This record gives sequence, structure tokens and C-alpha cells, in this order.
Amino acid sequence: PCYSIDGVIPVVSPDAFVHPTAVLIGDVIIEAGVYVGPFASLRADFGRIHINQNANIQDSCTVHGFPQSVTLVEEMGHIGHGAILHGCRIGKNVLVGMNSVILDYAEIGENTIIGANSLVKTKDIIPANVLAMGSPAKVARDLSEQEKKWKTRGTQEYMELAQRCLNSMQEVQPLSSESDDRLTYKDFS
Amino acid sequence: PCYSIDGVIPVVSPDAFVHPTAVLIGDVIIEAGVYVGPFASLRADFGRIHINQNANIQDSCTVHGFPQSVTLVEEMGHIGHGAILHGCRIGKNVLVGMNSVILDYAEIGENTIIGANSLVKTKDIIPANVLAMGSPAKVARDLSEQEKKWKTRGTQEYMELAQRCLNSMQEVQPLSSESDDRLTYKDFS
Amino acid sequence: HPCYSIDGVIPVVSPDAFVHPTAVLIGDVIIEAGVYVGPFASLRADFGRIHINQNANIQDSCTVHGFPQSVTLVEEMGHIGHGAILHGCRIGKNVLVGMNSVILDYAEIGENTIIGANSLVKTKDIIPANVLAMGSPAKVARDLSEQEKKWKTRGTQEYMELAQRCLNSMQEVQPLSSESDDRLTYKDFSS
Ligand SMILES: [Ca+2]
Ligand SMILES: [Zn+2]
Ligand SMILES: [Zn+2]
Ligand SMILES: [Zn+2]
Repeated sequence: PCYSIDGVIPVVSPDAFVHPTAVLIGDVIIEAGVYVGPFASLRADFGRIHINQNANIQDSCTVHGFPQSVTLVEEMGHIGHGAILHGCRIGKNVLVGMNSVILDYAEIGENTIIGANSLVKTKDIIPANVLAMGSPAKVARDLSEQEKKWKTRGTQEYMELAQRCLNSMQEVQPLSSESDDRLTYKDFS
Repeated sequence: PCYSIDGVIPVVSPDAFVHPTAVLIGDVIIEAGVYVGPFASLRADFGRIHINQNANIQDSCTVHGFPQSVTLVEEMGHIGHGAILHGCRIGKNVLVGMNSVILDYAEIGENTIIGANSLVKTKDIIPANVLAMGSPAKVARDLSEQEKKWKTRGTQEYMELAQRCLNSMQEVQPLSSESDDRLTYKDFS
Repeated sequence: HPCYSIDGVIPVVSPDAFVHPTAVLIGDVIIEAGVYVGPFASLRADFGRIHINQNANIQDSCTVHGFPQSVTLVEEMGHIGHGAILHGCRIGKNVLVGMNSVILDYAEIGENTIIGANSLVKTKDIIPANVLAMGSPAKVARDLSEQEKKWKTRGTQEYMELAQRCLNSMQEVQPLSSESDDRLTYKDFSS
């Protein structure tokens, strides 16, 4: 799923999992432990994209930016389904809710959670350790210690998912019907 | 387009159509008559995903869930382009408007229509036979009898589409220019 | 070229358009010269027609669709941002559709207009030309400055250049397993 452009080749840590239906274009760098899910477009054809270690990019997420831009997800950044990151900076251990849009030059402080379906305006700087949501997103409150531990729990699970996928994910013919003896989600490691 | 993980293999009814660019991961069960469109990610690597008969999952939709979660689309569920289903229950004959987010433990009552770009918060229960929209989504009014018929029409077209795609959809090289005698949408059923 | 026919209807793609190999074109899609179509864009003309005029771009995970007998139209230099969804609508010349926006059926966007990200344009809405509109449901906000109009034009020019660059050099490649000093970087893009 990696494409070069102008001779620029993505860099993918051997310990990261890129689903074969993701797309990596150009100056994309993936550090160890990262999970890239189906139909994630990490398109570095105008600028750079760096996904730091133990981060995850989920289904049909898009990472892009303007010419000479740098789009950064710091480690354990957690990018929910359908979120769009544009020339922005995602701080360490941040959660970007599903279907959210983070615009250019925006920065999200460490541990902060952006609610689903939110829009962070261009150049907005969101402090660390808060919940921000809405469109455009506004800080709602401090995160509790409960929520912070929960978030880590979710991110830790995606870290395991990358390993599970390197170990066992493969193309298969589907079964034509349910069977009494087939493995199920209860069989999940 | 099916992927196993931890040896768990998707189940796809022979009478469903899964576009070849969709992705089914893990404990996904697809019943008869269903349509799954391009870039739909049915990612059952943490829990179970069940798509009941005559439902449709449209382009770049994502279905995911919590560990040990069960995400259910009931019969004739109608999941619009770009909508994201996360550990929720979609009632029979529901319409989830495009680009909408349905969060964990949420349930949509039978026949209800969710407007585009909406967000159903975690654990929210949307009643049957209503229109709900917004972010966060709220009930706006009862569905009309005509609106209920129009939705059913819409879904019947997707049930037909599933059959059309099993019958005739295939990879082709594109034509290099429009022509006077090439088949067109006027030739559709 | 990832094209699919349905009911024997075959997409039409100019040789001078670039369609990323992971896009999907279904049915009666007509792509003209200079268009760029990005990863996982679904142009699904299985109920109606899709026409993408020249020098336009459809970005990542964009979806284009429409109801039976509909004609969905992106005019010249139409600029459809990441994850936007167009449903049986009319995208005027040189329009910009913000990321993650939804443009519903019979909607028309007048030429040069900018739709903000995360916007929803309601069915049959006619949004005028040369304005900035945004919200869900979207609403006209004000006229567009000449600064903004030239801002947009350069961006679209960038995507016309991307089509060429991509036809010229985009290729399936195995990734490097580590950064290195000699590898080309974004500093080596024309920009
Ligand atoms: Ca979206
Ligand atoms: Zn972009
Ligand atoms: Zn998820
Ligand atoms: Zn549609």
C-alpha cells in the first residue's frame, strides 16, 4: 500500500502494522507499534507526515497537508474512524474522535480528547488534558483521571492490535454460513 | 476482501454483495440480500458485527466496536455514505444519514431516520418511527407515512442493487472518451 | 485503472486524468482531462450519471453518488476536499467543497464559492456564486475577498500539477524500513 512520488518513498517501521488497503504516499514516516487501519490515506505529496510510535490511524482516516507542511501525530496519538488531520500537530497520547477534522497549524495538547464529529479551526491551540468538542470545537472541561486511564486502555488495545495483525491477519475466503464450531470474537486473544 | 484475525473468519451469505474494495475483518456476519459498498470497513477485530438481511452499508462506511461488543444492523438497515457505526444497535429498517456517527451502546428504534452529519451519543436510545438529527442528535418529530414509504423505496433500490452487482458488476478498463453508442445510466434498471 | 461496469455501463476516463489505483469508478462516471482522483474516492454512478469536468479534483475517501436517473456534476476546477460527499448535486466552476462536507440532491453551488469544512448543504439548496458558506445546515456568511479567490485558485492549480506529477511518477513501491540521509524528502517536491 506504499506509493512513491517524485522518488520520495514512505518509511515504515518493521514493528508497525499497515493494513494492505491503507495508502501511504510520499514523505510518510511510520514509527514502531503504529496501527494503520483500512482505507487510511497518509498522503505526503505536498509536505511531510510523521506518525510517532504506538499511535494508531483508523479506518478511512485521512492525513494530508499543504506544500512544505509538517503533519505530526505524537506517540500514542489515537485517531478515530474517519477523522481528517490537515497540517496539524496531535500531541502525545491525544484522542481524536471519529469523523473529526483538525485543520492546519492547529495543535492539540497532550492527553486531550476531541469529541467525535468536531472541527478544530485552523491555527487553534488546544491545551493539554482537556475535553474539547463541537464544530468549531471549544474546551468543555478538564479530563478526569478516570477518562485518562480509559483512553490509555483504548490506545494500549490498538498497540496490541498491531501485534495481533502482524501475527495473524491474512486474506481468507469467507465462510458461506455460520457454523457451530467456528471461532468467534469470544476467541479473541 | 475478507481478512481473518486470531483465526476468526467472516461469514458472507452467497446472496449478499460485498464490493471487492470493501474490507471485512474478523467476526463479521453478512446475511442474504445485503449490499456492502466501496471502502466499507466492517472491522470485527474486537467484537462481533452482524449485518442482517436486505441491509446496505455504503461507501467509506465504518463498522467497529468495543472489545466483546456486538454491533448490530437489523433487517433493511440503511447506512448512508461515510456513516460510522460503533458498538451500537440499528433497528429494523432504519436510515442512518450520510456522514453520521452512532456511538457505543446507542440504539435507533425501528423505521427511524437519522439525518446526515448527525451524532448519536453513547448509550442514547432513539425511539422508533421518528426523525432525529443534529450533533448531538435530538428527536425532531414523528416520521410521516410518506417519509416511511420513501425510505422503503430507497432500501428496495439497494436490495435490487445487490442483485444487479452479483449479476453484472465486473472489473473493466475504462473507455478513453464518451461515445454516441456506449451504454449509459439510461440503460439501468 | 480501477473501474467497474454495471449493467454493461463502463466509466469514461480521459488519458490525461489521474485516478489513483485505489479509487473506485462504477458505472456511468465520466472523467475529463486533468482531473485528479485520490485514494478511496468512490465515484459510484450505479443509479445515475457522474460527470467530473476537466482540471477538477476529488480527494481522499470522497464519495460521489446520486439517486436513479440523477446527474451529479462537478464542473471545471471543482475542488472536492477530503471526505466530502456529493449526492446528486451541481458543483459550479472553480468551487471548493470543504473537507468532510455533505452536498445533497439538487443542491447547486454557484461558481467560485467556498464551502467550509464539515458543512451540510440541504437538498435543493441554491448557494450563490462568490461567497463563503458553512455550517450544518450550511448558511451563506459573506462575500469572498479577492485574496480568498486567488488562494483557492493556487490550491486547485496544485492539484492539476499533482495529476501530472502522479501520472509522471507515482508508483507502487516497498517502503524503506528506516529513515536515511540519502532518501528524497518533501524538500524534493516541486511545490
Ligand atoms: Ca466523514
Ligand atoms: Zn489536503
Ligand atoms: Zn473503534
Ligand atoms: Zn447514495
